[PDB]
Amino acid sequence: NLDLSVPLNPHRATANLKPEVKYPYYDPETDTVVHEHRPDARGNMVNADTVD
Amino acid sequence: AADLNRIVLEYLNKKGYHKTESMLRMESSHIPAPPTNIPTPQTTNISRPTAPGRPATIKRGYSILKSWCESSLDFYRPELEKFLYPVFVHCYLDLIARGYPSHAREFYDKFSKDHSVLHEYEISKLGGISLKEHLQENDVAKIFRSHKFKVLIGRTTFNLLLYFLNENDAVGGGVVLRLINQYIEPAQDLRNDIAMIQDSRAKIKLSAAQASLPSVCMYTFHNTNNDLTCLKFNDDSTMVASGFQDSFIKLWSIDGSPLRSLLKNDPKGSRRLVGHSGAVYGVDFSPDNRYLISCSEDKTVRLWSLDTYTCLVSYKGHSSSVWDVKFSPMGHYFATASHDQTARLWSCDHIYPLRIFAGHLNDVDCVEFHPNSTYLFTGSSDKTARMWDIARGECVRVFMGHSGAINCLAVSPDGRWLASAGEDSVVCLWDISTGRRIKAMRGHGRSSIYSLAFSREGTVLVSTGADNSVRVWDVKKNTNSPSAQPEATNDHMSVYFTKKTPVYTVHFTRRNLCLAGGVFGG
Amino acid sequence: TLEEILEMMEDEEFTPIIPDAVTDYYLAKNGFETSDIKIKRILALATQKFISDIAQDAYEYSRIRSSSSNKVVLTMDDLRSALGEYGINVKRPNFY
Amino acid sequence: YERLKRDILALPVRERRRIKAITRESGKKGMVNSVITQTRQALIPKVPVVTRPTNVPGNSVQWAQDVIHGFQALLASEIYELPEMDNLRTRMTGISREHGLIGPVDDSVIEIMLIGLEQHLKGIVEAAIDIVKYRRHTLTIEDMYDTLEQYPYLVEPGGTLLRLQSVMLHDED
Amino acid sequence: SLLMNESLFLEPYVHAIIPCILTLLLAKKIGNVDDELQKQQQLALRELSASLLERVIEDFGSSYSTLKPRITRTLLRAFVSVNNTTPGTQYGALLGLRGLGSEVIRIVVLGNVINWSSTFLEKLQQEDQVFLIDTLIETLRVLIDNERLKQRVGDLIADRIQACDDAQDIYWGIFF
Amino acid sequence: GMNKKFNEIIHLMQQIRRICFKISLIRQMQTDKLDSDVSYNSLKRSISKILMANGFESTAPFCSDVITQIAENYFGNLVKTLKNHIESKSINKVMGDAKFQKVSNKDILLLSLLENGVESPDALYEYYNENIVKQISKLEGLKSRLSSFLAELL
Amino acid sequence: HQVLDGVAKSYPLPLERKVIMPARSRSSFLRMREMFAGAILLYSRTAVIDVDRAGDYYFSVRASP
Amino acid sequence: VRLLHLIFATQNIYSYQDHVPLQLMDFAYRYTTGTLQDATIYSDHAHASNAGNAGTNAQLTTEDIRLAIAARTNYQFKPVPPKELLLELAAERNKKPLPAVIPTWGIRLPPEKYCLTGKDWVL
Amino acid sequence: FKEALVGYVDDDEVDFEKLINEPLPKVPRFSTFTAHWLAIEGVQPAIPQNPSPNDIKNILPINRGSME
Repeated sequence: NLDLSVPLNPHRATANLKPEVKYPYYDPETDTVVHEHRPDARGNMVNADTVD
Repeated sequence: AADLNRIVLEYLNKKGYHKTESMLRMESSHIPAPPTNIPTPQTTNISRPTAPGRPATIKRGYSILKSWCESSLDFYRPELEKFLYPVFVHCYLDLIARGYPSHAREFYDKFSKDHSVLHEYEISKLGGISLKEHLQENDVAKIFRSHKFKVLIGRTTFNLLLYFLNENDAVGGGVVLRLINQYIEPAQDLRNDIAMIQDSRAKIKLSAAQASLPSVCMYTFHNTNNDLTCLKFNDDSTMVASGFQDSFIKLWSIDGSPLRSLLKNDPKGSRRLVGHSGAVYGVDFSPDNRYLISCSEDKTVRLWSLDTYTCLVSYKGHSSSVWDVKFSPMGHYFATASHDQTARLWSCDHIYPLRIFAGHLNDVDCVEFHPNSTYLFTGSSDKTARMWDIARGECVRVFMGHSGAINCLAVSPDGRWLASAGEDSVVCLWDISTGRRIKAMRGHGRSSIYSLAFSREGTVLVSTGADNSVRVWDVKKNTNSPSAQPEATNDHMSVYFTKKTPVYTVHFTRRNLCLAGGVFGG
Repeated sequence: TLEEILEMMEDEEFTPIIPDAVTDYYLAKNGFETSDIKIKRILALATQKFISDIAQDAYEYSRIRSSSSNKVVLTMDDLRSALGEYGINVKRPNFY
Repeated sequence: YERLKRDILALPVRERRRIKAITRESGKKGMVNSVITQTRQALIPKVPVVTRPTNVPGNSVQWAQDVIHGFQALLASEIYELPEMDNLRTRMTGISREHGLIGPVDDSVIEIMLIGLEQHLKGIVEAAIDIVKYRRHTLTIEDMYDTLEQYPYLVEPGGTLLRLQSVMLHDED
Repeated sequence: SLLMNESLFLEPYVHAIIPCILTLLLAKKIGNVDDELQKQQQLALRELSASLLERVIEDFGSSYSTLKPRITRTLLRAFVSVNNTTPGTQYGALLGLRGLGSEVIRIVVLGNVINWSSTFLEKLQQEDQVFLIDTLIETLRVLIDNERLKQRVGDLIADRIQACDDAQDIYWGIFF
Repeated sequence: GMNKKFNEIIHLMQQIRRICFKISLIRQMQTDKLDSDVSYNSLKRSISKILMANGFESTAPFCSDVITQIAENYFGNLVKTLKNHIESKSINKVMGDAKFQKVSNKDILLLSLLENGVESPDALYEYYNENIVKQISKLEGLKSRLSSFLAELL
Repeated sequence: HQVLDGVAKSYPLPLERKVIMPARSRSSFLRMREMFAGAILLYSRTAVIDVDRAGDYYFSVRASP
Repeated sequence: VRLLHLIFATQNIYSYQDHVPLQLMDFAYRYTTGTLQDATIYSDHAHASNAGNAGTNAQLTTEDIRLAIAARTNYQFKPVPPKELLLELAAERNKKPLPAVIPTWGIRLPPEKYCLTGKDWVL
Repeated sequence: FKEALVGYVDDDEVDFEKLINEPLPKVPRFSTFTAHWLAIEGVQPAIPQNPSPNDIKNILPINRGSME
């Protein structure tokens, strides 16, 4: 008998305040660019732990 | 009935941490929530995109100032053009003194190109300053703050202007009016005007916002040989996407053919998406509206751009057909429903699921997210409905009834109400806290109910069915907010029939009207 | 070898019986687009060959049926046998 | 159509047979069709305890010490190697008593079973090797999931494939 | 106010709100005595209504095709009639047509301004008229007789052809 | 359409030589965006044009539907193989940070062919030459039967 | 007539159903079970099947404390 | 078969296409053929075949049929909802935390080399 | 489902005996959508593509209710 059913406003269910963004742009030189997160694992690297 | 009370009370008797005192409070699952309010952007601020496990309001206030002005009449341009620059430099000085000099630099040279035709040396005046002590040594700003600046303006214009900055004290109206009554006064008059707004609150601001019967615009899809499962409409109502039954997604453009890539290649307003193996059963759009998601029966979920009309990602963690895929209300997180009697919540960055939810003795037909975006509602062919905590995994509440399946669900914006639509043809309105349906809307003949939706403000909902009819229902006839407004069963305002067309969806726009989608023509 | 095989598919000298349009439809169904023509003709070719193989299976299994040493019909027994010899599963039709 | 359909069904002489099938069938002590009792009854260990009206031969009394011993073994997937005879024999006696048989497994069963097992696994890994390289490499989990998407007739569904779709972890974690 | 709302649909009622804006923007006053504010702001009120009109036509120019047609026809019929009985109504017509477009002015209205410049007799509002029309043809310059009159001076070329009544000559001497 | 043209030449030679076979028996015993249904029926056309062996659509219709559906499944199985390898999300596939594709774009194709049916590439060269040799082989067999029957009838 | 509609209430059944239950889950469960059972209080909660008349689908229980 | 329509009536589906009854009856024929075939094999097995050791006489009690069906459903025929398996398996997944991060108002994609870059496929 | 009798079984299929097919399938139109207007502010126009009051003739278990 303790649930938390309480909303809050986004920028999406009202108007006049829709924000700007600059990741999915169009360079004049290059075609387009996106947001893609960052690991540390490269190619042709050690796979995983030992076989034991 | 009473046997259930008997057995659960004997259960709770055996549960040693359930004494006779609190077991009766446990039997208070029949008192519902109080009537609560919607968080207008008058008082409650915005929240940031985050996780479900627990600055620049100045920038947004200035964005309000540059938006509301240009969107005004033509008579009022030659006077607010000079209301632009001084408050900009004022707010820049405010933030760079507040303690975010980097942010100050970034929105400075972002918004340094605001009044470049009037001021020519001032950009050089304020470009050779980075640090706070570099301001404390700088003298022009000190003499600037010493005296005030003159401002030529009429009365009613500033009246209505302030009366626009009272309704939006969410992403910044208070700081700007504070800086104004600090410097110019062309917050004492501000406080008097706030009291005037409160006087408007007394019977000048609308109180109830009672029912309002809707407009409609229909979209019948001809010439398909019944090869068509789902529709879906956009957010700003410009596109409508239909998922066929041979791995095809045929984007349509409302009002013209601007559907062209931003590239140099790829040279009408209908865009077809490939990249699928089996039929398509659900599709959903991005609330930033440059992306698109689409589930199928080939246990794939897939992501598309919308400035090149191109896939980017595939997703696979499911063992059987995926029916409906829906985003979060904010973005970043999406969820899917399947025939594997389980549901998986995804992100968009990581490629394998984050959480898996398992409580159904049959297939999970539909999935939806409550407006806070920390809950998910599954509904199934086992004649039951469930709720989940995305972080927890496990089911907070279960709702049972509805002799028959389930097909579609909806959530009313304010956080009390979910809608169950199923083959039984009886719409049921459920209360999350009670777990017992507040109302049992009766209508719709004897046919499956495919889709439904609420209003912008929870005043009204809409069902939409396979008995070739749409059915507007009032919702507040007997609820905790009994709006009646007086002169088969009731809670039924009106029914609009169609030309032998089963209907498949709706989308309330921002405004009064609905927007529908059906098939079969005549 | 292999590189001759995509030296050859491009020109009209080798254009599979399966028309380009139909294979484009079936590429699209199972989810593949590319602005090359070779590969599509190639999947066309492999499918042509596989059906040819069941063709010869049917021909020989028909040739065994009587008189080793009103025209020919490829019936359900011939098909039952060849499809079975593959991995294609049992055809047990019926009446009543 | 419904009334005409029933009338045409009565046109056949099997209207009498249709009229008799009103009762509830399975005229037995019962055949439950629920779920939870199937599960539970398919989860607890059973015990082959016997009657003795006049004589129930076998010359070896039934025991359920064997079932406990069987469920207690260090089965595979904890250890890193396929089980040697003894473990497999201890597990089997348990299953045979648990299903309702009696008598000891006779030391040839284990070996034929190991044989079939290693044949199975050689087939699977040959499939994955046929995936990765056409003609110095090293194999991963994803290749095995790929080949168990292509060829699922190899493994019987249940238990492991669901477990396989809950081990595909992402890089950082 | 009603047009800055976002929760209101206003397709059904444009053809019933247009008459208010037009009967106000013309503002055919039977009285309007001299009171030092008969025109010091009446021009401004007409201007505000004209900008409102520009907004309305720019918004609901897709759900109807007959509206901007009907609006243009009404106003030009009330425009050329010599029995305006007041300069202010014609001024409202002029400044409302000003904030409409680029071409419907120059096709038909040049001859009629020549006409009621032959008729009209005012001293100062004629100056305001010809100067705001100078700025008008200036904003028509970058996008003809008036084309040369704005780009070039049009000395006795566009003036001898397109100007008359000794009024457009004053504005031509004012600027090119 | 040289493949279509040669299968058509097989078709024509089959028509004429089987006609001659039958009359010889008689004389002996005297003493773009496209849709689903068009695709299906085009495939059926192409199929029954394969069948030089029996007779072109000279069998029950159930078998034609059977064959159509089977070849559909096979083509789908091809593409499901290639696209699966292409998504891969495994270190063996996946462009390396230093642009090192352990297996370039072509081994994918060769490999997907290999997984389903065809073993090697040159088996296709083989089946092709086999086809054109089947043409002349059955040609000359029934042509020798024709000449010997022209001798026999005298 | 309607007699046959009232009669057509067959409720068919299968013979046997599978239950997806691996060795590992039930083994850990049973192991920890008999651990706690021997610790707090065979004596566990077990079924009972006879060597004869088996092949049925549900069996009784000992329920020995 | 009209009785197949009668059986359709049990599930409120009176909208068939008339190919379904042919197809499902064909199916049940195929299925039961296989079933009572391998059950006959098992009836032979109790009758202790090899290259000549004894005869083959048929009774085909219900136990053999039960055997022949349980083998089929060993790899077919969607079984009872395996809830407990899924619950524990999902608890194993529902164990490690969320990322608890902020991509700051956009979309966060997987890193390239896990993204697809759906270019025209080419050699 | 042709009939057959034996001294009934009601089974036969007489849809066979083909030798050559050379028919071409005809493509239908693409799937394009037909918007209209319906239900302005509660009232349903019958002038555009809509029904008249002909659901009084519909089967009363189906398409129930009418308030308007």
